[PDB]
Amino acid sequence: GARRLELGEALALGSGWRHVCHALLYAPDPGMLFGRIPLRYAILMQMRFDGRLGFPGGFVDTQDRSLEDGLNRELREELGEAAAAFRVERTDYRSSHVGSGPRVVAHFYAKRLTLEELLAVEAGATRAKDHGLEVLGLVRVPLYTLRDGVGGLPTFLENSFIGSAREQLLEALQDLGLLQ
Repeated sequence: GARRLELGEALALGSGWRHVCHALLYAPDPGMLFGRIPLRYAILMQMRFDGRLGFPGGFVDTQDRSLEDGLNRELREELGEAAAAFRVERTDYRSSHVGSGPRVVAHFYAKRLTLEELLAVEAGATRAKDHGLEVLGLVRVPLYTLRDGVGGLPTFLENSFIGSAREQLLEALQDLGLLQ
């Protein structure tokens, strides 16, 4: 799997279906590694309790009035109060997928931050409710490939990922024009 669904199709699914929402948070970063390698963007992922990298978010509950209300609620639980500086909205929606097995549809969003907003999220995240329990720590995604042709992004992508997070990441990187 997973199979890609249109949003209308995902929203038509029955009451037995749970909806999970995750967000790629990113900010333009003018920085240069070793003074010569463009960073391009700061992009956040999270190491989860099961030893896999993914994106912040979680499950929509029965009192969320919208997918975006659920997403923002979960992001704030996971990342803490700096996440309350912004709202991921329907304009940030990118995709929906259903895998085999449990009745879960996974919705994916990407939200542009300022670098100051992103740094605030990283700075506060260790005091979030989920820190050291369900989540183990944020990492930035290295967007460059080092001289040896392996270090940086290719190596990063050899890490362990949750569900469709690797696919979701690569699609977002494509959309940002980082994959040529």
